[PDB]
Amino acid sequence: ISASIGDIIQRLDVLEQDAQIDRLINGRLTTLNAFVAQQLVRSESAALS
Amino acid sequence: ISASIGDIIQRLDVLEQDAQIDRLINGRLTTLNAFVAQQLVRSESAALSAQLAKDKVNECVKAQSKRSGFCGQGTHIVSFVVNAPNGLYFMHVGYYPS
Amino acid sequence: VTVDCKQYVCNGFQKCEQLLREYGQFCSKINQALHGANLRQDDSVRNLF
Amino acid sequence: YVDVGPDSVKSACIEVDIQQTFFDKTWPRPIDVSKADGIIYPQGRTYSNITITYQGLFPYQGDHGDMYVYSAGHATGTTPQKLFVANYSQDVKQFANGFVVRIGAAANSTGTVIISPSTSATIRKIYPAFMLGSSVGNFSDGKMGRFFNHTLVLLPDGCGTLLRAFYCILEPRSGNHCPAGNSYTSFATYHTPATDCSDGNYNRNASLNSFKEYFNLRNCTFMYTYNITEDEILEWFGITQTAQGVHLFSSRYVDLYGGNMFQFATLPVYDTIKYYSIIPHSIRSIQSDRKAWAAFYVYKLQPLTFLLDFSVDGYIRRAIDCGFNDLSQLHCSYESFDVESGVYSVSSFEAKPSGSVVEQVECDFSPLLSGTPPQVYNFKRLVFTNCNYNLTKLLSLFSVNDFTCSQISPAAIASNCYSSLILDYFSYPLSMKSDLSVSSAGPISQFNYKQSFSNPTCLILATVPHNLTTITKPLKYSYINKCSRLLSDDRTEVPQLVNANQYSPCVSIVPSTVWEDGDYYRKQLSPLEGGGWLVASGSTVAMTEQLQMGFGITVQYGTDTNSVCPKLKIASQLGNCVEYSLYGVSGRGVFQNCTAVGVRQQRFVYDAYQNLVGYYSDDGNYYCLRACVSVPVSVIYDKETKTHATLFGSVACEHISSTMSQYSRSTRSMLKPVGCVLGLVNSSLFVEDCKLPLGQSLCALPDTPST
Amino acid sequence: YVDVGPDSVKSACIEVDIQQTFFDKTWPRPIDVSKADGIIYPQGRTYSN
Amino acid sequence: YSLYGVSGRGVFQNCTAVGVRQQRFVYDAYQNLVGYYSDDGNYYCLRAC
Amino acid sequence: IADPGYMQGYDDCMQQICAQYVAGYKVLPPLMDVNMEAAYT
Repeated sequence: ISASIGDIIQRLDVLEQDAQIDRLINGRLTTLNAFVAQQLVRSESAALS
Repeated sequence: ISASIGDIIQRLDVLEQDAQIDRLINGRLTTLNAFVAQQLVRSESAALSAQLAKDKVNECVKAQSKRSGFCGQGTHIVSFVVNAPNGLYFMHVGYYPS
Repeated sequence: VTVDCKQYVCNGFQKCEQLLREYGQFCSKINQALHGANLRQDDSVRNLF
Repeated sequence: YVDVGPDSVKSACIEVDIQQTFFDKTWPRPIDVSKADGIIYPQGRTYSNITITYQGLFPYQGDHGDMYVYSAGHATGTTPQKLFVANYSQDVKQFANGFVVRIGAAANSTGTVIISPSTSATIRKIYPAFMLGSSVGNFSDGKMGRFFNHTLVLLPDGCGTLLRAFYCILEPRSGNHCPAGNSYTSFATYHTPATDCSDGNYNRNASLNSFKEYFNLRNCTFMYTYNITEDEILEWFGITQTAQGVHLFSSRYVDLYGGNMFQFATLPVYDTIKYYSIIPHSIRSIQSDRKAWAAFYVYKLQPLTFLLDFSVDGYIRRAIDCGFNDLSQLHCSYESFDVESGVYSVSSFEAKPSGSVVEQVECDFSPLLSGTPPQVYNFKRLVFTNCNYNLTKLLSLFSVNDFTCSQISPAAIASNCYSSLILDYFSYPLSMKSDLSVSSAGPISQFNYKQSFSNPTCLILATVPHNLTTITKPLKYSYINKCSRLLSDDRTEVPQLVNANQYSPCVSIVPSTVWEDGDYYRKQLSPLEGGGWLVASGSTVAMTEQLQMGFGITVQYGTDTNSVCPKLKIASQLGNCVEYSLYGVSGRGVFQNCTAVGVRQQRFVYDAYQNLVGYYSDDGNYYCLRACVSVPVSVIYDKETKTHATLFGSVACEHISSTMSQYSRSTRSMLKPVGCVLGLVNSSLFVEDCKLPLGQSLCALPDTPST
Repeated sequence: YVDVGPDSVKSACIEVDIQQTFFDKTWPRPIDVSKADGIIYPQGRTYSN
Repeated sequence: YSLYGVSGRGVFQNCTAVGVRQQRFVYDAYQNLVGYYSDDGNYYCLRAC
Repeated sequence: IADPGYMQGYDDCMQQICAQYVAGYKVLPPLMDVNMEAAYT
């Protein structure tokens, strides 16, 4: 459930709110870490070129 | 729950012990597999740079090499090779007009 | 490009910021990694010219 | 309960003179975490020469805290008279996460006697006293500062040679100047040095006795004493609370000469401390014996990440408050007091919501109250578009027995604006609560009533009182316990599960109320209908004293055709910055009168994602929205000369303000204008050409040397 | 329930002649979505260019 | 060894001299303990297996 | 290129890519002004 904050107020109870939000942080930060690995790839290939 | 064994001996359950441990094995081995992919990356780039070093020894170290940087910054004269940690290391002796 | 994590995730909401503070190592390694990437790229620009 | 010694036998209290202006001084001693001011050592484990970033309870860098001073009382040449105090007893503070205290810092220096400002004296350390508790209010004469029920008192005694900690009910006494008596101003404690602090015979109960004059101590669960060696050394005291009780910290026993605080007690106080006050002390000296007593300073604790520098011997002599500014962040966000010299990007600075636009009368719950709620399998559906709802109104009629939601909370579902609110209601027994669940495969979800899993949902169990009389009860509660058809015999038989928002296929053959528990229904199918048979079986539960009902709510949660708003100038135009709150969706935007792209019949416009860019709703114009304003700040650290310099990303020399108050995060607690070649910088000066070039080599072309 | 006006007072219905072969014609008008035949606009939100 | 609430497998040695000495472990920037305390009263610094 | 903003493009997009509006991500400038890369070449 990803309306940019997981059940911040209306969309779920605060105690679970942490459950859906922690899904969104583990996922969103993990994909951000994929972006960082990608920047290291195109940075190294850019330095080769 | 990751006290180096999920529910090591000291805490419960015995039934759910395989559940938390299988979390820790899927995760820990998956991140180990990320380490293996990383070693393949830096190994392949290390072999590219090692082939570059062979291209720097056969050109800049034996011969002169009448070419610019690679043989860094100036009309190149001598170059020396010493083993560095994990790599070679060059002491390119170039000219500098000024 | 550098991401300003701890405010990318999350959008700036305090409970989600605390759930980031649980992951305060990963964000530091993100922005540390990109700042390293930009110094390598910037030394490629500088050393190039 | 514990014997804490006899009540006071005095029939009056010592008169107290409150003169706050004599205690209003500026003697700043702000937190400097560079010197490890205000640091509690970590509880979980302890460490050697290691540095680290660590999240725990700390005071913030530069916090001036709250200053308190105790004074000599009034006196003639021979006789102590009225006490002389500040207004501290009426100043009740919120405990929150607790606090740390700088004690005795000015000891040995020369300072004023307070009650006689023209008289100076050598400053001596004095210990603070605190009253803490869970419930506060006013004394009988209306003055603030009364603590109710069990109260924690921390009271030094014996001329600064012990701390007493006790947890009692404080019964205010009724003599003159006492808190339940006439002529009450403030309570206080005192001691009388001429008789209480004579060599070799300190009165270890002097302050306690003075306290007992203002309050009788009742039902004390504990009274502990902690001995203190007499000296004039600076020290730190701290207090926190967990479910384990109240934790006391001091530098005295483990780091007397360095100031690190370590735990020395856990008090069995399990009622959460919400409030505290500083108990004023006045020293009943005679005029020729007047001393100056060191101010003490209280700093609130909060969860912060610090970079902690541990010496070889394990103590912390250096720290950095990472959130203090971008420079500290860089130093830290790296786990080092030192951060190599360069440009380091610290986050925004997002603007503050102002002019919260709300767009949407009164939702019609009528036909629910009039008649007989049908059976669960014949649930009636109320649809809600474009109206205001008082739902806590509706749920105040009934007695409510259970409230669970999925992908939302009951708190949230009252507050948020949903364009479509569907309300489903029916008769339903409380006995069958375990079968009315979003996570249930009973007959109810199988054959009777199923909510959508794609929208947020709530499920309410209630009881109509007696007070409600227009709601009639039926013969009994009924539900379907089987709905299935075998087939033309073939090779298989199946059980039918209804999609959310539909009735059972068996409602055509199951009566509106089941006549008897276990009755079964059948109906042969036409060759077109598939052949074979349709079959069902009904169950009953006995009717209750008061009728019991079930409510199912579903909110959308669907971007368009959303209107519904709650019921309660500024919530309209021209809120030409953040924020809005449309019935359809939340969000933070900068509306502008733009042109002209949309549908114009339903009232949003998206751009290929979840976002809305963004007009509608206003009546009727094009208020196209945008994303939030963020100032993309950075830090120009230069560790050689230790001179940070905050750079903004690309805006603006004109739009910013110094220590900007329209924006959220420095980051975070505290901040600290020349451009404009790149962006705006909080660093002088203009070019200044041309050198050299080298690092630390900022953006487009400021090459920025130092200093 | 709603008042929908009076029942018919007629005692018979108009006779109906069913002749399907007169209605069997080939007049093809197939969906061409290139021209946006048969398109319901999305309910959830609405969009520009 | 098997100490108070902590398990583990280590090689204790009489080492010197870094710690807190009031509470009785010492960690090194991770979950591990390197490692003295508890003995009465000396420095039995532990190691990995 | 829909980018960049250096004290005219932030405000120019504010008058209305979003390296300066999500924040979020953020694009840094390329170490050299265009007149100076032009000076090198």
